[PDB]
Amino acid sequence: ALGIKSCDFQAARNNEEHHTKALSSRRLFVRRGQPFTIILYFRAPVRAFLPALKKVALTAQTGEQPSKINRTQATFPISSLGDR
Amino acid sequence: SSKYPRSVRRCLPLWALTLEAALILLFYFFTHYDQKGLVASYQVGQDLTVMAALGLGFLTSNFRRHSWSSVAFNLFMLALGVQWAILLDGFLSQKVVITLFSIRLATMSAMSVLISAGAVLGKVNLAQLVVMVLVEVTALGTLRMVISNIFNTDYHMNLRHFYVFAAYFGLTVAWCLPKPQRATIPSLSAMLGALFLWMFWPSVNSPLLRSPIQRKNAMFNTYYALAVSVVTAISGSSLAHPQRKISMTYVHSAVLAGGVAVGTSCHLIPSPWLAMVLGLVAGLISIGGAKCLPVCISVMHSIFSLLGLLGEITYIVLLVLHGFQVLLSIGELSLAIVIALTSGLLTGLLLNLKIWKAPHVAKYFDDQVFWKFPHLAVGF
Amino acid sequence: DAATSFLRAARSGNLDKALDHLRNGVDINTCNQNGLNGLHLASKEGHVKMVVELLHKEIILETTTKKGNTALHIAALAGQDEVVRELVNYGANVNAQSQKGFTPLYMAAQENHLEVVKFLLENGANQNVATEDGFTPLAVALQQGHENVVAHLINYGTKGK
Amino acid sequence: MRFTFPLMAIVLEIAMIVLFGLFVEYFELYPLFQDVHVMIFVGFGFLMTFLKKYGFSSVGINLLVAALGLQWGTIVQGILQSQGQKFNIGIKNMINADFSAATVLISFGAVLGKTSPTQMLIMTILEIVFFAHNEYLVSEIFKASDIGASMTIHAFGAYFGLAVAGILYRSGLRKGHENEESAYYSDLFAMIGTLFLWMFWPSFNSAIAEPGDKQCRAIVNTYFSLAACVLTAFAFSSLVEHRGKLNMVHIQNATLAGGVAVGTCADMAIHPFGSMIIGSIAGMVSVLGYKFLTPLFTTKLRIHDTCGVHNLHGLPGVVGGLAGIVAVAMGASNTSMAMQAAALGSSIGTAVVGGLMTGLILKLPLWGQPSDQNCYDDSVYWKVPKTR
Ligand SMILES: CC(C)CCC[C@@H](C)[C@H]1CC[C@H]2[C@@H]3CC=C4C[C@@H](O)CC[C@]4(C)[C@H]3CC[C@]12C
Ligand SMILES: CC(C)CCC[C@@H](C)[C@H]1CC[C@H]2[C@@H]3CC=C4C[C@@H](O)CC[C@]4(C)[C@H]3CC[C@]12C
Repeated sequence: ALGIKSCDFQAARNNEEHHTKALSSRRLFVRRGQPFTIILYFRAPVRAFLPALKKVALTAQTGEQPSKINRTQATFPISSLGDR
Repeated sequence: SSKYPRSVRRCLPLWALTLEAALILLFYFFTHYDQKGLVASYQVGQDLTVMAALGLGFLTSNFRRHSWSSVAFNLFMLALGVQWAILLDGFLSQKVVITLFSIRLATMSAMSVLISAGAVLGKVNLAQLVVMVLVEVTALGTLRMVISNIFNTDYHMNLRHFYVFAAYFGLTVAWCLPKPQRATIPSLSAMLGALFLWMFWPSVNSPLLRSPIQRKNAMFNTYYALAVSVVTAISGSSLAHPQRKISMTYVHSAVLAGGVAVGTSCHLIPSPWLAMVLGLVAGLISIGGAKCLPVCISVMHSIFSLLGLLGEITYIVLLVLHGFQVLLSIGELSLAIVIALTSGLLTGLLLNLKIWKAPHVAKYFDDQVFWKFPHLAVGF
Repeated sequence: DAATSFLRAARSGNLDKALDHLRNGVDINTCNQNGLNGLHLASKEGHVKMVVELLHKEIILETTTKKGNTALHIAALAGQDEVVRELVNYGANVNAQSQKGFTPLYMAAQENHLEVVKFLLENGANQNVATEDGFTPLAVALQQGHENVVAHLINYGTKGK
Repeated sequence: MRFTFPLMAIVLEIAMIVLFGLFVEYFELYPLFQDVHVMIFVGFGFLMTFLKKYGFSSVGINLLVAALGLQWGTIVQGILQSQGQKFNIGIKNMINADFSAATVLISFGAVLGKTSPTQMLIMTILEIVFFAHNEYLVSEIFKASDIGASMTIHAFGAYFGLAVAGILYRSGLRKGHENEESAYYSDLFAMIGTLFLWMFWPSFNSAIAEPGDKQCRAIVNTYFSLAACVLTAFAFSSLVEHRGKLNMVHIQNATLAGGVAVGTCADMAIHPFGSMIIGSIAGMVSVLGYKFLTPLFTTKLRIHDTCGVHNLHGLPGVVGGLAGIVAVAMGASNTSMAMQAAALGSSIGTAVVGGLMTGLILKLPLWGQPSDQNCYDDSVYWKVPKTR
């Protein structure tokens, strides 16, 4: 009951905040060490927020062979306890 | 987490009162009572009690701020251990008949835990020590029962393994605890404890001996070995010390070297010179262990462990003079070592449970964790 | 129920549940039967992120418990170095006195929390403030044998903030 | 006068010498005697060294009081058992003299820190007279069983000391005192006396027991009563304190209440589980007394007890007497009910009356009593070193 509909990367506003507006207003260009904001859209309403938050994780990979040893792959949950 | 100790106002009293009530109920259901040498027989157990309480309570009070806990926790441990050892030696050797010999043997079983606890004192609270006492007495009784079943020896005579069992149990439990010092008045009180232990240790080496000449020779050998070990330990402490000074802490543990080394063979040594040689060799080995063991947590318990192993080895050497028995005795030793290590591991993983409210690793060796002191902020 | 769940989440460090409760309308200044709010519990348990988040949502920093202890008092008694640092960084009064006259410096000194003692001294804690017994942090550290705290208190002297 | 104490000491010693020359004439119980000796001189003496500035007075006045006490108790207890005639001295006379010393030391527990050595000599003499008379009454007229002397020693000494301290009440000490405080190493030293008393109490309750089943029962019952008492005292000390902390007063004293409350039933067939029940009840009662009754006695009843000897000796001694009565009820002994009850009542009443008279005598300003500000301080009577 946590199906994703679409994800808005909010390229224009994040690119303005990250001083990458001159690059694009459609592709997300972000500078490391600065927070950027995305919007996650669900297919159906989320009844209970906390168990749904426990069930979701995000992963960022770069390159063709991402690995945790190369720091090319990272897996983090969605929580207020995350390391900013 | 919170370094301020959690309240034990509901854990410690409920735990202790439940233990005491269970002991009372078991004593009612299973224990029973029933001459010329009543006082003489009482004297051996009384010497054991004096050693267990006083010597083993004050000997580990050398800590600048843990002397209260050392002495009082040793008293509590002895009081619990004697009762539980009475019940368990009754259960694993047969209704339980309480004689003075049974109380003496229960005191020996409690002394095993009291020796083991020196490796963990300052890093545990009272409830963890209760768990240690119960599990260690159970393990020692199980070891004696297993030896009696396999090697067809008497259950009470298997209690000669208690030095090495206590040493390895204490080492194994201390190894499982979370990881992290001396004053002058605390070191003097500890000398008092060590002196009482050293003076009455010939009673440790002959409580289980029935023949009067065997007790004669055992006490003589222990007395002379302990004298030689005192001389060797006090004089050789300067060599095994970086600043070439005598260490009170080394002397406290190493004075017992001769008594430990001849404990299993004091009744087999025929002449006092052999006991003196064994005491001298034990003192030299104590010096070497002080000079080497810290290189390769408690150094005094490590040297006690190596001394107990040496005592068992010299038992093996001397028993041949007085090759299948060699194999059987090495097997008994190895079984004792394995059971001590396994039970120490079990106790260590039991003590690491969060429910015991163990002190924070920054609050080790501090009486303020367990005791009331004036002019302190209490609570939140 | 909602306030109790919020306080339990603050004690356990569950910042997501506490933020959910604050979103649903739970008052941030609610306290338990001992007068301890979420800031006090988070300071006790060393939950730095929860402490910072609760400070952002306008919790009253100088709220005392039924014993008169502020969050800084509790963090000093519990020896939470980072929580003490953050509470001071957000303007906690380092010279606050409880009902019996204890200061955060006194609680840090009596518990042999050398880092908290050093930080409090560097932030202008006055070690001449006595309790109702007339005891100073130096006196209680001398009584309890905290030799490092005694040495640091003597060496600092009156260097101030 | 600074010469009152040496004068009284010399005169009392000369009187002891004359009395011994007038009344006194010349081995299996010697180890038990030596255990009782260790109890009397180390256990009581160092048990009292918890006060930070009264350790010299505690141990030294313990030694002086007990040394006078053994001689005077020897003389008085002999002249009663001899009915005014010459008597011989054996090991049992020595054991009973140390018992009289124990009673006087228990009463000294109540007035520790507020009395002079001269007052101590006077109270030693008078209290030994009263104690020996009451003990003769219990042992020969009532013929009650008090082999461990919960009634004749512990309860008697506690209520004698309480009566003396009530007569010697100071208004300026009711709200506490600056010197009435323990130190860290002082409690470490008090643990020595606690441990020696705990270790040797089975010999205390079995020294003059009838050889055979009675002596063995006394030893075993005392041992198991103390074993249960330690656990219950630790548990209740944790229970009554904030956050479950342990109180060193409790661990120092309430751990020995099992040896007091088992004394009457020591040689009786009360079984080890019954002895452990008695020891647990004694430990709980002692801890509760220390926590609640001592402040009520000090503030409301205007009876100040320095070492809390009520909670260690009186209430456990009364519990021991009641346990003796209950043991008589259910066939554990052939002694009468009414004789046990009369022994308890006579012990308590004689202790109170003798303590009243002795305290009235000690209240005369002739013995160098310390001032209110100088209480619990060695420097009033001792040369004190500059450093601890
Ligand atoms: C032995 C104990 C438990 C019971 C008997 C004690 C009685 C007889 C004692 C102890 C308390 C005593 C009182 C305590 C205080 C004072 C104040 C003083 O200015 C005059 C005597 C007076 C009024 C005492 C009279 C006697 C007294 C009532
Ligand atoms: C403190 C006051 C109320 C005295 C009461 C103490 C109670 C708990 C003590 C005192 C006398 C004791 C009893 C004395 C005799 C008997 C019979 C014996 O075969 C077994 C033990 C038993 C059953 C004891 C049990 C405990 C006992 C009842």
